[PDB]
Amino acid sequence: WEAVLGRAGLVDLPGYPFQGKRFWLLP
Amino acid sequence: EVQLVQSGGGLVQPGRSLRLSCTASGFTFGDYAMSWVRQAPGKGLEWVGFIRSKAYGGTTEYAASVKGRFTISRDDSKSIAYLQMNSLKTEDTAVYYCTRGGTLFDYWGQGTLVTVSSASTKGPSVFPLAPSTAALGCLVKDYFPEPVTVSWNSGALTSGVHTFPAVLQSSGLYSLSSVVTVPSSSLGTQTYICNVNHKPSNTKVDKKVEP
Amino acid sequence: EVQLVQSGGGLVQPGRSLRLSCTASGFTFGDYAMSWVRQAPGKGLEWVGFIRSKAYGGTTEYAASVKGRFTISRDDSKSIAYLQMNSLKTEDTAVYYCTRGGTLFDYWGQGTLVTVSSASTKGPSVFPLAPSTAALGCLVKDYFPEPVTVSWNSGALTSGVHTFPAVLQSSGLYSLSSVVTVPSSSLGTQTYICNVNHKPSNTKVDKKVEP
Amino acid sequence: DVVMTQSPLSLPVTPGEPASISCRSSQSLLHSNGYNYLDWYLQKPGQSPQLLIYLGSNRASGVPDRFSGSGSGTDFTLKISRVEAEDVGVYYCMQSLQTPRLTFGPGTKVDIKRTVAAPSVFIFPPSDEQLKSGTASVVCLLNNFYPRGAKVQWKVDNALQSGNSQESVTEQDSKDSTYSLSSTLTLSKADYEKHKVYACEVTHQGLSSPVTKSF
Amino acid sequence: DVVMTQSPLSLPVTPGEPASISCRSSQSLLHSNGYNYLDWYLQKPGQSPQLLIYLGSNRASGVPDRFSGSGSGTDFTLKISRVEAEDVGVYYCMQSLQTPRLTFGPGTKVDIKRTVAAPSVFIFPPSDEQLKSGTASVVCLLNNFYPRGAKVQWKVDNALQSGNSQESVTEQDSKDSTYSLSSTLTLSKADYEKHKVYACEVTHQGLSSPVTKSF
Amino acid sequence: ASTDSEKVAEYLRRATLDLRAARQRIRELESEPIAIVGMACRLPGEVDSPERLWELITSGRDSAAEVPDDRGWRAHGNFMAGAGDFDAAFFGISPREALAMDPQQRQALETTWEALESAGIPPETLRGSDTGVFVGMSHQGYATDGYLLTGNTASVASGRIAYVLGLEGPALTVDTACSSSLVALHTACGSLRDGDCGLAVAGGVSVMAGPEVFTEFSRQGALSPDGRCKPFSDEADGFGLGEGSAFVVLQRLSDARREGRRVLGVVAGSAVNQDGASNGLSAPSGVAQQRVIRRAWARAGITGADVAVVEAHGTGTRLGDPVEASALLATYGKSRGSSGPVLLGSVKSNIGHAQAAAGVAGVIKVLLGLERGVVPPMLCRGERSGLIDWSSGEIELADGVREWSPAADGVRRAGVSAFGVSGTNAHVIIAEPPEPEPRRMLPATGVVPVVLSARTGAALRAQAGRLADHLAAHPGIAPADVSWTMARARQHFEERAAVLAADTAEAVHRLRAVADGAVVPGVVTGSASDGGSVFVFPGQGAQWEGMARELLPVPVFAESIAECDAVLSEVAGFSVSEVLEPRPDAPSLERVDVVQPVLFAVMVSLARLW
Amino acid sequence: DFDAAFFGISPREALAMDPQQRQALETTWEALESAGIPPETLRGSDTGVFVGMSHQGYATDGYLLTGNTASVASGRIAYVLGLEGPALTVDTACSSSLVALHTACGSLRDGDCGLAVAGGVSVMAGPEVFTEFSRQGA
Amino acid sequence: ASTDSEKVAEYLRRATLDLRAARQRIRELESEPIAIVGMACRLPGEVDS
Repeated sequence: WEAVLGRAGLVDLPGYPFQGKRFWLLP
Repeated sequence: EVQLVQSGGGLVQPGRSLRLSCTASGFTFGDYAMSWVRQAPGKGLEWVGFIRSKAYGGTTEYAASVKGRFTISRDDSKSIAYLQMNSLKTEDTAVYYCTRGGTLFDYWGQGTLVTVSSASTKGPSVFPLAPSTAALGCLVKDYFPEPVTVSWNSGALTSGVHTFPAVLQSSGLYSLSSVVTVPSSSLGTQTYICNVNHKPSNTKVDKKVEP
Repeated sequence: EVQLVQSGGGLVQPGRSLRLSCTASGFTFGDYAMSWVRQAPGKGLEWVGFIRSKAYGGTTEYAASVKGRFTISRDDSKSIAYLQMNSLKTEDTAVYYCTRGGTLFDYWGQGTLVTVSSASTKGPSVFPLAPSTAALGCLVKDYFPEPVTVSWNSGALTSGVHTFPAVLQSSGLYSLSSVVTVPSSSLGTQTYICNVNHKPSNTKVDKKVEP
Repeated sequence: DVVMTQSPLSLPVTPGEPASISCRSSQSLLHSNGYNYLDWYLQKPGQSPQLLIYLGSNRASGVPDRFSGSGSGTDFTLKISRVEAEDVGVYYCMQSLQTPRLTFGPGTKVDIKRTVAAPSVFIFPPSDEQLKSGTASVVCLLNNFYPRGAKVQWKVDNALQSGNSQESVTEQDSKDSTYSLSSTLTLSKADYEKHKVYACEVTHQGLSSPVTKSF
Repeated sequence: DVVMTQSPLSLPVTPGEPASISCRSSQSLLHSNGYNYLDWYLQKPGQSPQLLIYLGSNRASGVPDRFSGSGSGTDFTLKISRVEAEDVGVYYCMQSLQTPRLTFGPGTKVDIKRTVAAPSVFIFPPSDEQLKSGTASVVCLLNNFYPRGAKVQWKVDNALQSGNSQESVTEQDSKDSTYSLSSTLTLSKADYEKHKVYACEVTHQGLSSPVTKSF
Repeated sequence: ASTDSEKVAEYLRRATLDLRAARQRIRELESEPIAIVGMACRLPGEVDSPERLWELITSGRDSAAEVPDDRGWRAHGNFMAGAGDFDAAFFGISPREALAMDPQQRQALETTWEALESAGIPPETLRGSDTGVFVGMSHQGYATDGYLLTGNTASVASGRIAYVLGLEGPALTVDTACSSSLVALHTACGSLRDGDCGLAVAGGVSVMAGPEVFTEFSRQGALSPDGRCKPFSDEADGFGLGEGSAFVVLQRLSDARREGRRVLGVVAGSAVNQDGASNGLSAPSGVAQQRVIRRAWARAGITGADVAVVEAHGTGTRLGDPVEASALLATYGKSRGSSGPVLLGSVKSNIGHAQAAAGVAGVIKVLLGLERGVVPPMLCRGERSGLIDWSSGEIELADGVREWSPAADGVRRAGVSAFGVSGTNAHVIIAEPPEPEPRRMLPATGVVPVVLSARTGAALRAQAGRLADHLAAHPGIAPADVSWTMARARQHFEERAAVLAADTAEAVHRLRAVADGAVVPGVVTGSASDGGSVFVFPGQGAQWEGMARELLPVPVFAESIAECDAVLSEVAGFSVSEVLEPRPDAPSLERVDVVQPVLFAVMVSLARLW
Repeated sequence: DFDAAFFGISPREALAMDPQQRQALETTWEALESAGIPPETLRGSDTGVFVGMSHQGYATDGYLLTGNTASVASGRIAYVLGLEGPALTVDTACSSSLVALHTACGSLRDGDCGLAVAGGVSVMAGPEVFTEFSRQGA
Repeated sequence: ASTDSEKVAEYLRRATLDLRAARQRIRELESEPIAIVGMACRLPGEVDS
């Protein structure tokens, strides 16, 4: 992708969208 | 960072002229003497000359084998040191380095090859060193200019392969030999092919070797 | 660590001779020039001379005001530099420093005082500067040698006290003045006493001051 | 022909603040090898001299790194990035183009900066006991002033004296950063008796007009 | 009168081990200022030269600190405390008492140490196709030996040849640390036809006796 | 023939040059700036992202609320929304082990990943790399099914990140209480500077899990009833409990410049000290806080006048705050030197006391303000504490919208504090980033590809939707920057998509088509298999009017078409360019002896472009 | 066993104190005596404390939170002895005390402190650790 | 009266001396030995010392 487009700048885009189940132990 | 980027060499017929450049960066060029050192193929480092810094007169000294033929110059505005070669000879074939300093050479350039030859471009002739552990190979003769590359079985065979530095014969043409040591089972479905490739004369040759 | 420990000064009558030593340690003494610099009381740094290292001939240069009277020597086996003073004068009274180097003085000794005087030991005479914020003090006159110390109320009174550098009068004897600024309530159960103390003549004096 | 080098004579400084001392030569100190033959030294009060900078701008190892030299040719500067109280004393710039150097020059006297304070002036007439000896010392005290450089003239019958007075000056006070001076006019009893009007005229920056104290 | 400087010609070294190269001059290189005018340089295989040490024992910034110089007067030593594979190439000691220097000298060739290995010797007679041209090249291969310095003579009818052979030598192999040589005897077809006995005699340390290969 | 003066000239110059390098190396070992290249934050107030934190504080909102019921607990606090949520599958963790895992461990693993994405580092490149992990954390009681010991040791909170991500630098958990995450930061900068690691993750995490901490502070009496911290206010009545994650990615500035990393800010200096013999084990010491502030100035080569903003510990304690204000007044409040009053605040006014995460949450705030040149705002409720002397006028609370103004160095700096109840204190100087100053096939495009990637299809569509919202929220962000980021500063998983657009509006529209299952013109989707590509060159049928005429510009394409032109011109009467480019009396594409050689040319040239 | 009086600690707080804290305080003192340093000279000094330690369950009368936080195992030594360098508790498990040692040498070399106490402490206090390893089988 | 060779001799020597100190400082920051000046041990086996 860098050979095709060139290098641009990093921008603060959202990170991975974690798909969490809930885990909460009740001992 | 300190940089001494060289440029300006290549092929050139005897008697002609050629000027090498050395472009400095990352330091105060005008404060240093600058020297040129060369190395003929296979041989040692030989001093060519230097120019002092302006502060010490900006004057020049040369080796006897180039005095009156070569001249060193500098341009402190462009931060460039020059070697002007005149009346070139085949003996002046070498890698030329510029180097910072006139007595302590504390930074060198990448070097620039100058080949002085009246040879014309020519493709190689390939002959096989039939395998008289067994040894066979290919003799790549009588080409110009360098380089020429050799592989065996289109790069499949790499173990036991030695391709040798090219030599420059009295004709002015280069010759290279490639060899591979193979198990004496030289027929057991093992055909051996050297692949020689000389871009400067658009040549591509494949040769089989056998008794 | 680098060390240049000096020794060998003191009191000495005019016309006599005196030799100062400078013992080096922590570095290769024989590699350095060594220089002597002096400072008369209150005045500047004045060059006396130096000796080169042996490698540069081990030769010596002197200032005009000491040439022919002073001589510099060195002993590289004991790593000692010497100043030999002859025909001393009162004008040669000063702190004498040896220093590593002949042009760049990059390490100095603690210095050695040389006092050239024909004065004889003598105790001070104490007179009170009656408090004509009020100011009173003590005038410690006509003693030899230095020092002489002064305190007020046996060290109880320290706020507002200035004891001044001693001066050297034409007689060759020293004089010092001490003063204290006190509230004009100069009688309100505040008796003021200067305590002067001259060890070199076994003298201890206490004086009251008042109008 | 002979090279000379000049600096600022006195520099009050303020701990925590930058300070700077200029040095200028009559002639370029740049050598063919590209270095300026100029060294800086400091003598702290009552201490031996020390090297700070050599060759214009190389700091010597062990010298605190808040010290720097710069300049070239004929104009050189020593900089303390942030002054500390321990930096007081006399700084000298020494050329080494022409040797030997007979003296270090008068240097730059660096003390601790404060507001102008005028001297409180006191005259003290000779004690009687001293007059039962043969000499009369009269003292003029200049107390708690800043900066250094108070002057005192003695005047007997509005006539100026000379060669019969000696001064002495304390060092900078550790608390209030001031200075005190001491002026002693010494004469034989006879002389003192041949007169009546004895006074000391004091001149200083904090005094708008000369201040005189008489018997 | 002219100063000369000598070193060991070749030095096998062992990564992880110390190595050392001596240099000796005909005359003292110590200057009045106390420094030895002796510099060390290294050219890695197929790279430009670089400075390692100046003035006998100052390491230049950026040179790995496992390099050191020492010595004084006429005997100098460059030491690598622990050799790394990347240290191969040619090291030169350069005096600077007398300038200019026309050459760097032959240097010390440093390669990777291994056990003595004799050359496996193969002769190859000219191919027929090359003989349908007018020239005959006969090749002698010296394969996989250590250290460098195999010699080959050509002998046609037990008579030594000269000025008609050319050698070429590979670099040190990356796997087994060996070297291979190539000897080409070139003659016109006529000459080759005027003879029958063609052989190459090979001499080396791992060979107790000269080894000859004939047609 | 060279005079002695000339030779010794060149050795002297080399010696002083070598001396300059040595002394620069000394400065590097002692005080090299550490670049902050990434940051993540999962904090109270629905703050899942550093930018959410900016929105919360510029909008003057706090986060105090009644305790949640999801935990097995007159009770208010500051709680993270998804403290219990964890993508166990993403990290190769079984749901059995995930249940047994302290939420502190899980939140650290997820926030570290986001910090690495914020630094534009695809985490796979770090496997086997020299990367350290420094976690400030304190043991809480989550387990009071198997894997419960590994899921609750403090040491495993740092080592589990090393294991999952395959990192081989040092991995430490450290506990200094409220200072824990700034100590973690301080230790990591020392570790980088010593070359123990070449990259470091540092920060802190806490989640209220067991019954103790909330009721333990209620009896102790340090809690406010609102659950709100009112730092530096006459309405101060205790701190509100909180929780969170906050991590940063740390790299030697020289290495960050060399790899072209966007730097968010630099750690210019930090110090860590102790209260020592104070009025009691938990009692703060104002003189100890001056000592640590002044040490931080020393190690950054600055003075108080060079910092315009202070992010304080600010807990909202009636007697804690005056101690901190006293210590600031004696340091930052003197010798201001007409730099204007220092502006003071505490992120705790908006999110509560995040415990071991408090400190790096403050760094993250300061970096947010440094991005924009804007002083990071604080709630500031009521009046300034009567117990504090602002008479000098040299300290002012960071009330509202303020321009952050640089120092004499033209550099914008902030100081960040965190003081622990054990007595271990920390102060960090954060400076703004230095100036960063510094070939394409398929050159001219007009349009721009945006590639997306996730471990499952539903995650893929979620990434598309969230990037759609972010671009709609931030127009003017260069599309070339979105594309390069999404392509190079992200790791690529098995389920993929790409949208091809000319403007931000078209990208948002097509990203939302990917968020639904929609099949629309500029959208492609698929999953990534290995196995290799087969290039297929068909027979008759591919020709069309000036096929690939538009590609004739692309230099690698026109290069190939040139060689065909030479060869085809000698062998036949014509060339490829005549037939594809405008045809001025050129052979007809209908002739079999022109279409086949011209197709040959276009396919070989396309294959070379590919 | 703990000499609470020696360190100015009430027997109420000493009972509430994790034995790990108490053993660290006593062993640190002995280390300072082994170094020939009378601990009073270190008051107000620049001395860091680096404790490798792991949380165990001793309390499963008041001062129980300060007596069981890991951070206080290092800070309590700083407080009692009046030390003003960095005080850290670190947990890397069986490596904890060598990590504590490693961090302290880095701290000394950086001039953060001029003296450092470094080491580790553990005492089996709560039911978990012994039966936890029995089922685990190690 | 001091030749140019003698003066530059003393600056060169000072420069290389300064260089030796700098590089010794580098070694200190990176690898100075840390002295172990005290030790205590309360371990199993009735080991109080």
